[PDB]
Amino acid sequence: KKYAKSKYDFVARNSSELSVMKDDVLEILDDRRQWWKVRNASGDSGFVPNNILDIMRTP
Repeated sequence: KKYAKSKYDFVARNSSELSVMKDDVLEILDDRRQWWKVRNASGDSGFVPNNILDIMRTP
C-alpha cells in the first residue's frame, strides 16, 4: 500500500470526484494520471487532483 497526504482541501464537482480536507491521509489506488484514484477516510474512492498531494514514503 501507498499513501499521500493532502496539503489542501478539495471539493468534488460531480459524482465521480472525491472530496478531501487539508492534512487528510489517502490511500493511492491508481496514480497513473494527473488525477489519482484514492481511498479517503470514509472508505469511498474517487479521483482527486494529484497536485494538492504529497506522496508519503516508507522503506
